[PDB]
Amino acid sequence: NRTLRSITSPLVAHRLKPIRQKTKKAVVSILDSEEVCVELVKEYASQEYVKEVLQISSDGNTITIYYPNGGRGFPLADRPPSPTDNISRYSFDNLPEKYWRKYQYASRFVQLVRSKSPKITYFTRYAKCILMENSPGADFEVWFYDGVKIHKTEDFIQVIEKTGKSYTLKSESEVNSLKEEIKMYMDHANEGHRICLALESIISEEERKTRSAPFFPIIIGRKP
Amino acid sequence: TLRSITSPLVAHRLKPIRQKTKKAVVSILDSEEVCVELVKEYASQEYVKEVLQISSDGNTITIYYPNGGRGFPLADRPPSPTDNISRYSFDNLPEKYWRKYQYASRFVQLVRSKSPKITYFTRYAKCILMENSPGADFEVWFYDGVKIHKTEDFIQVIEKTGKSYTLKSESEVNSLKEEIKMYMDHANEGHRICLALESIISEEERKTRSAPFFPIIIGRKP
Repeated sequence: NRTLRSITSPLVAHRLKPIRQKTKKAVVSILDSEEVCVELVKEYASQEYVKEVLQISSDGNTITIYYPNGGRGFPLADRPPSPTDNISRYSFDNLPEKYWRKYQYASRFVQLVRSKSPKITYFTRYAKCILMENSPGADFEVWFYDGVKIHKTEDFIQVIEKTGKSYTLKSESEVNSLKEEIKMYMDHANEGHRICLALESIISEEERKTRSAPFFPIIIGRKP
Repeated sequence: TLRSITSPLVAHRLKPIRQKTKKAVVSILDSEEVCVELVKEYASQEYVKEVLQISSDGNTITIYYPNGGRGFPLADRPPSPTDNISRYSFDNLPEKYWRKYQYASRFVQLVRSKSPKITYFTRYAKCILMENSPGADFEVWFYDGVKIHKTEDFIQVIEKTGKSYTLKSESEVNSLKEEIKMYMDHANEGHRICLALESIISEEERKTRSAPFFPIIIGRKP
């Protein structure tokens, strides 16, 4: 009784800008509509062809599957070809098992994009703070005006000094063992993170009550 | 006693700027202080006889006469404070300087009225709430070419053609073409949203003494 949820949640492409990533086996697109397409590609004599398409909704719950050109395929393009009347469609929890891995190409890619997609940008006296869209436990980058950079993940905290010297902090035991000057930077970043999380929370609540256009992303303040 | 005429100006979050008037030369510094340079014309050149320097909250005023009242000449930055320094609270300020404080006070209001505090992108328009609270101005730049401008007195409308008109009453707005009321309704919808947000962010800013939460840009142009 292994399920698709076991492996992944439904992807979430809201507020993400269009982007197209080409690998050897698959091409993955976030469209202008915020739908996510996986084009599966075969090479026939120095030319890429699209033989299968998965068209996933922006909330990841609906998967439409089709085979361009009645299974013969079309040459690869900038955009994925459109469905005809010949389609199969599934809900997330009804998607057959053979499509699971191909859904993951999309999930994994959407998580990557989110993790580099600014949700809240917050200019301080010393830093530019960015909370990314890949919640929960979203990434947080802090670009100090003097050149220092701190990047928080749910796995580690990377620090890059002005030199370009860099190291990872995998622990909380590690955090405190630093050189005081670096602990100041780290403190400012934690301050910035708290503020961005509070504002995310309150603005999100207002968004939910308000029938209107998105309140994200936001840019708060300006650079000195 | 000066409280009788105007309020202390407020230059928080405003960007630096320098304007020559007929009266003086008014400047918002990088420090967010505000300098009034009063300039006479001896020879045919410009000389600064007096300088008023007001803090960003408008409550502290520093006055100094460069060169004893002889006057250092006009530059692009204002002259450093000399020996002859006076400093006052807003409420302690001698009447001699009131009209000169109003020069600064009105300039800052003008600048505030044109300074975005909240920018918010909707499906149809770019809405901006301005910094001149209370009752800040609110401009709506619809993507199709219409513009609406909500002062606390009046509401200016500008059609795609450029046809402009002003509305000062509930009776005037009601007798508007149907398409224009649609625009007006979007504008008012956006106003409320910006006002609600302003309140919640402002609330949270008080609870978190930190770098300013304004200006803010919300969403993107589609």
